[PDB]
Amino acid sequence: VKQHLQRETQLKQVQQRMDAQRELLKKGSKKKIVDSSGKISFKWKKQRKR
Amino acid sequence: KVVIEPHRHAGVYIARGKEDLLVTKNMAPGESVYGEKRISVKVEYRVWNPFRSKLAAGIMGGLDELFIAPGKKVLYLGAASGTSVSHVSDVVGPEGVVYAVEFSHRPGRELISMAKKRPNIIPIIEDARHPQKYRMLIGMVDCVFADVAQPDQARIIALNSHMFLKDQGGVVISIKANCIDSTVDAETVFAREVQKLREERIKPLEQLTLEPYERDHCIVVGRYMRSG
Amino acid sequence: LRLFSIGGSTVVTEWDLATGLPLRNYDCNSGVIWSISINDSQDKLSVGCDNGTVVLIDISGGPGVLEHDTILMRQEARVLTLAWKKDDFVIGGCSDGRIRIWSAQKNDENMGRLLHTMKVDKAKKESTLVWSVIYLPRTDQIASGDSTGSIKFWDFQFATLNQSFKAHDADVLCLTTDTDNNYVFSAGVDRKIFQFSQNTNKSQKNNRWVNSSNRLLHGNDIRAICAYQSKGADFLVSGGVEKTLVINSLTSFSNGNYRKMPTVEPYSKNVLVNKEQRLVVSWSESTVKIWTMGNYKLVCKLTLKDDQNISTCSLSPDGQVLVVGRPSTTKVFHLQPVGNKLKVTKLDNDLLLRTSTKLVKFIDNSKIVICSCEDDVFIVDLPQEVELLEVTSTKSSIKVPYINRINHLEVDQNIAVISRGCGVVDILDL
Amino acid sequence: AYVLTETSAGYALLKASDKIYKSSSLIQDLDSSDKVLKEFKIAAFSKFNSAANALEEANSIIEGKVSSQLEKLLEEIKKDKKSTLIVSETKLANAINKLGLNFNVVSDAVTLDIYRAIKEYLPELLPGMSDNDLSKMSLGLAHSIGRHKLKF
Amino acid sequence: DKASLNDDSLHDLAALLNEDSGIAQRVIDNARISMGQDISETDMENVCVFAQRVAS
Amino acid sequence: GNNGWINILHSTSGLWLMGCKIEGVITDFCIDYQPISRGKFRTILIAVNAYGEVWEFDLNKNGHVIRRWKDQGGVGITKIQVGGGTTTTCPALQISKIKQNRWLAVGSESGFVNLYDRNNAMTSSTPTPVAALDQLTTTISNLQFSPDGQILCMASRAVKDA
Amino acid sequence: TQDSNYVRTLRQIELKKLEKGAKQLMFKSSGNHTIFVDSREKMNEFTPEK
Amino acid sequence: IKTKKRKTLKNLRKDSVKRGKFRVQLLSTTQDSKTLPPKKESSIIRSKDRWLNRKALNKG
Amino acid sequence: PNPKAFPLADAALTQQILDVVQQAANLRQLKKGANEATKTLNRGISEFIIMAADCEPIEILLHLPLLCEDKNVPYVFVPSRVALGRACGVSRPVIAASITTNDASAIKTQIYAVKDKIETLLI
Amino acid sequence: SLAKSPASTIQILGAEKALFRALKTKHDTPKYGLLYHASLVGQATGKNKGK
Repeated sequence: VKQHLQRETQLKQVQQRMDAQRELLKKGSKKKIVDSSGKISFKWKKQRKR
Repeated sequence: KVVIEPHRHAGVYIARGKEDLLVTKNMAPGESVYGEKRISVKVEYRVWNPFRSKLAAGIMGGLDELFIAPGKKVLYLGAASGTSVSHVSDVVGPEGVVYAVEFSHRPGRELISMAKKRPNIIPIIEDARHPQKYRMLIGMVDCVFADVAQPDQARIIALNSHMFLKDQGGVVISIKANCIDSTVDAETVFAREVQKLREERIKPLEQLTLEPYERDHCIVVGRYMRSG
Repeated sequence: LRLFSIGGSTVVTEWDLATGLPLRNYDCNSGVIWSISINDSQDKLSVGCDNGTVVLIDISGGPGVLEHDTILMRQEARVLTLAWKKDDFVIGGCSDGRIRIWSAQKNDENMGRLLHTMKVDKAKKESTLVWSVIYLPRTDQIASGDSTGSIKFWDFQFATLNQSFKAHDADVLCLTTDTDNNYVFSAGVDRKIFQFSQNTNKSQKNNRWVNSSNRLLHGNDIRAICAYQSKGADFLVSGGVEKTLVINSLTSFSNGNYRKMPTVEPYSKNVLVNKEQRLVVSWSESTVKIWTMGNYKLVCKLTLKDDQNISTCSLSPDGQVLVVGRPSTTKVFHLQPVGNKLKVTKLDNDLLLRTSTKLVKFIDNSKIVICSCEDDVFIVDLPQEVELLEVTSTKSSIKVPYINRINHLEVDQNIAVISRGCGVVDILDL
Repeated sequence: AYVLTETSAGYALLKASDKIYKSSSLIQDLDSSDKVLKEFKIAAFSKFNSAANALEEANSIIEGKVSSQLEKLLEEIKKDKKSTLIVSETKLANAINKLGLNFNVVSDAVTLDIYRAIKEYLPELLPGMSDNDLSKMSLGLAHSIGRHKLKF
Repeated sequence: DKASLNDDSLHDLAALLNEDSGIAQRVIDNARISMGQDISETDMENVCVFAQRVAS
Repeated sequence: GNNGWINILHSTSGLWLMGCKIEGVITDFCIDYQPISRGKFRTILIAVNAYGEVWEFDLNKNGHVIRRWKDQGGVGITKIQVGGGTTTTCPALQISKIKQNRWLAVGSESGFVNLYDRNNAMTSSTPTPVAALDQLTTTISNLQFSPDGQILCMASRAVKDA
Repeated sequence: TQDSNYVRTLRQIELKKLEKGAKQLMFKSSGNHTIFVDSREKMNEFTPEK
Repeated sequence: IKTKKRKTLKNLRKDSVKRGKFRVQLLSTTQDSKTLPPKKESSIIRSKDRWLNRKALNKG
Repeated sequence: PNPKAFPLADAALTQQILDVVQQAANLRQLKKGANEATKTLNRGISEFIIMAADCEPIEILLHLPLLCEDKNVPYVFVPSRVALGRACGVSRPVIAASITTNDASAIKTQIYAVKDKIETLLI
Repeated sequence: SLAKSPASTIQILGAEKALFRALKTKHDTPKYGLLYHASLVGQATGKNKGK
C-alpha cells in the first residue's frame, strides 16, 4: 500500500507537468518568469478570450 | 484459512486471516448495502470500515462498556445512509431492534430502502428536535447512540433522556470539535460538553479520541442514573 | 423581571433575584462569549461570540427556560457588540473594522443571512475595531463608536454613512441615547463625554448631527454609560474605572451640577472591632487579617483553601470564636492566643457546613442566630428554629422579588429584631 | 383524573386518583412497573381500525390536532363538566381546550415521569388492551407513515 | 396481490395447492405483515400477463 | 479618496463643501442633472464600487442617499459615464439648456459594457440592461458620449487599435 | 493530449487500487483515553488492571 | 524547601494523574458547579485589556 | 432568490471569491463548466467548488453537492451566472467552476484563506 | 448514479472495451459508443454524426 501511494504521487507529478505544457500551446499572450528560487513558470496577460 | 476471535462485546468478531479485520455476524447473507465485501467460515460475516463508520472507530478505538447487546432496543440519532445503523441491527441480531431517525431526505430514501430489506430497523424520518412526533411510535428504548452535528447535542440528548431513556441506561455521544467551535482545543471542548451533560443528569464514564481515523472526533460514553 | 449576566466564561448566568444565586447556567453552544443584548419586548436575547457567531436564545414562559433557538450566518471575525432594532434586525460591530447587519425576521426567507456589511476607514499603525453600536429609532439611523476615536452615524436604510466625527482622541468605549432621539451621548477612554444634538428644527429637518458639548469628569478612564428620561427625572449615569460613579442631567448636560457617588459605600461592612484583647479584624475576598492594638500589630490570615466566594458575613464575639458565612457553605473557627502569634482550629458539623447564611450575630458565646438565604432563622447552641410572621406579597412583590427578604437583624443580650425592606420591623424573643 | 396514552396499537384513556404529589411519589418509587400499572390500569382502550390509510390520516391529524376517534374517546372522556386529563403535548392540550369541549387538561407539566412510567408499564398490558406483539404493528405503522411522508 | 385476499380466496387456494399444509395461513399472515411495495394495477397487469403466458 | 470617500471642494473658493462615502473600493463616478423649474435644478452624483453597487446621491441638500442598485453581472467595474444630455465633456453654457441625461454606461473589466436606459432603470430599481456590448478582450478605460446622445465611444488601454 | 490521457488512466488505476487496499486494510488506534471516577482517593488508587 | 512545599500545594491541589497511556480526572462538586458562575477566560480578558493599555497610546 | 440552493454567500465573500477567480483565470489553474467540474471532482484534484445560484433549471448545478460531500470538498454559491462568467473570462454565462491543485502558485495563500472561510461557513 | 456522472461519460457509455484498449495503446478514442441508436443520430451523417 505504501508503494502504491508513492507511485500515485509520482504519476500525478508527471501528469501535472505534462498538463501545463499541453495548455502552453493554445492561445493568449504568455509571459515567462523565473521564480527566484529557480523555478521556471508562466503568467498570462489580462486578456479575456472570445 | 481464516479464524475468528470473539470480542469483549457480543456480536463483534476479529477475523484473523490474510489480514486482521472487524466483522459481525450477518443477519441475511449475500446482500450488500454500500458495496462492502464478505467473508464466511457455514457462517456469513460482514466487515465494517472504521473510516466510514464512527462506531467502528469506537470499537477498534476500544470502549469498555458499550451498552449494546443482542436482545435489546437501541436508538440511533443520525443514521445517514443507514450503514452503521444497519450494522448495529446486525449486532443486535434478530431479537433486538433499533429505532433510527433522520431528517435529510436523500439518506432518508437510502435508509428506508435498507428498512425495506432488513426488518430490525424501524425508521423515523423527522427533525429530531421535537420528540412528540415519534413518542407516538417509540416506547422505552434501552441504549442510545447520538451522532448529530448540531451544536445543541446536550439539549437534544437531554430531551430524549427525559423521554425515552431506560433507568441506569447507557448513552454514547460523538463530538466534532471542528464542527461545534472550529478554533480551539479538543479536550477543552470535550470537558465543556461533558459538563453540560453532567448538569443535565447524565453521569459520564469515559471518552476517547479517534485519532488515526477521524480529524479530532471523540466519543463520550456515559449512563443515565436515577433520573426522569 | 430577570437579570442576565455574561462573564468572561462561555455561559450566560440568569441570576436568582429573590435569593442571589445563579439560578441557571445556560452554556452557549459556541465558544467564548463577548457581548449580549436583548430584543425589543424582552422576548429574545442574543449573544455575540468569538467564533464569529451570533446566537439567538429566546426566553418565553417564565424564568429559567433557556433553549437554543438560532445560529446566524457566521464569519471569521470576533463579534464585539450587538444591538437589536426590532424583531427583525441585529446590528453587530466586529474587529474586521466593520459593522454587519444580520436579519432575524419571522416569516421571510432571509432569516439567518447577514444582508449588509458597512466598513470603517481604518487607522494606520494599528488594527482598529468597532467598539459599540446603538440604534437610533426616530431618524432611522445607527451610530457606532470605533477605536480610531470616531463617532459615525450611518443610516440604516441603504446602509450608508451620513455623518462622521473625530470627537475624542483614543478609542471610543460606550454610546447611549435618550429615548425620543434628540441627544446622543458618547464616552471614550480618555475620560471625555461628548453630547451630540439634533434638537433644533433645522437639524431635524435635515436630520444633521452636530456635536454640542464635551466634558471631562473622571479620574482614570470611562467604561460604561446609561441613560434615562422620565417625568420624575432626566439623567444619565456613567461608571468609570476610577472606581466610582457619576451622575448628570439630560436636558442640561452642559449645565447640570454633577454628582460623584463615592468609591466605597459602607452597605457592606468588611471590618469589625472588639474590646476583648483589643482586636480589629478585617475580612476581604477569602482572607481574614487581624490586628491587635493599644501601637498595633497584625495577627492572622485565613486564606480559606477550600472555597472561592467573597466572605460575605463575618463575626467574632467576646472571646476567640469566629463565624464566617457565605450563601453557599459556612466556616466556623475556634481561636486561641499565644502572644504575637495566634492559633485557629476549624470546627466540624454538616448543618453549618451545608447551610447558607446571609447574616449572623451573637447572643452569648454559645447561641447564635442564623439568617438563611431563604428567609429562615435558625438558632444554634455551639438545630432549633422559630416561626416568622409572613408579610403579604403584593403585585410589586410579584414583579420585584427581593423586597420581602430579611434585610437586617440586631440582637442584644435578649431580644432580637428583624427587618425586611417592605417596611416590616419585627420583634423576636428567642 | 384521566391519563392519555397514544399506543402504537390504539388510543386509550385511563383513570388516576389525585397529580403532582402523585408524581413525586412516582419518581421516588419508580412506579413505572406492573404494580402501578395494575394500580391504575384500565378505563377505556380503543384499538384503531386495522386500515393503514385510516391510520395515516389518524396520526397525521394527531400530530396536527384532535382526531375523530379522539372525539369518540371524548364522548365519554368526562365525568365532571371540567374533568382534568393528562396529555403529553402542549398543542394537543391547547386544542382540546379551545375546541368544543373547552374543559380542563393539565398542560405539559412534570408528568413525563408519568408518561414514561406507563410506557414501561404498557408492555405488561400485552394481553390486556390489545392482545398481540404490538411492535409488529409499530413497524407496519412506521413504514406506512414514512412512505406517506416522503413522497415515494 | 397480497391485499385482495379473503376466506373464499383461502378456500379456492385449498382447491388449488393446499390449505392443509398451512401455507394458506402463512401467506395470508405474511400478506398482513408484508412490507414490500403494494404494486399498482400496471405492474399488476404486467405480472398477470407474464404468468398467463408462462402457464400457456 | 480612500475607501468610499468622495470629497467635494467648492472651486473658486478652495473650500470644503461636503463629502460622501460608500464602502468597498470606489472605482469610478460621474455627474448627472435634473431640472425642476425655471432655472432650478438638482445635481446627482453617481458612484460605482468594484462589485457593481451603483449609488446615486444628490447634492442640493447635503449628502442624502437617493438610492442604490446592483448592475447585472458586473464582476470588475472600472468606468461609468452618463450621456445624452449635459455632462463633464458636453456642458451647457447657460442654465436653461441643462437637460437630463438619458443613457447610462458601465464599462467592466472584461470588455463588456452594460448599457441602461435611465427613464425605466430608475423605476424598476434592479433593472435589466437595454443591451450588453461584449466586443473587446481587455480592460476599458475610456467611455465618452456624443454631444447629442447617439454615439458611444469605448476605448481600451492595453493593446493597439482598441 | 493522448499522452495526458494515458497517464491519467494509469493514475486513476493506481488510485482505485489504493482505495480498495485502504478499504480492505486495518490499522490501529491511539487517541486520548480518559476515564472518570468520583473519589480522588479511588482515583489515585485506580489501576487499569484492577 | 518551602518552594518544594509550594509545589506540593500544587500536588495536593492537582486532579490529573497519568497512568502511562491512560488518564483519570474526576467530577467537580455539584454545589460548586451550581452555585458559582464559572471562571473567566484568562487569554481573552488579557487580550482585551492589553489592547486597552498598549504602548501605542502614552497612558501614564 | 433561489431557496433550493442552500449555502449562499454574502457581499464580502462574494467579492473575494470572484477576485480569486480572476487571479485563477490569469494563472490557468481552474476548470470551467459543470461537466468538467464533475470530471475533476471524480478525479479528485479540485481544491474547491463554486456554483452559481440562478441557473434555471437548478438541478444542472444541483447534481454536484452529493459528490462534494462524498469527497469532503467545500462548495459555495454566488448569485449571478453572468457575473461568474465575466469573472472567469468567457463570454457565455458560466454556472459552475472548480479551482484545481497547484502548490506552486502565488495564489496559494489567498486560496487557503478563502477555503477556510467557505469551510467555517459550510459547517 | 447515472445522474451523478457527467456529460462526456454519457457520450461514451457504451464502447468501454474499445475505450480502454484505445487509451492503453494510445490511439483514437471512440466517439459514439451507445448513443448510435437514437433517432437524431439516425437523421445525421458522418462527422455530423460525431457532433
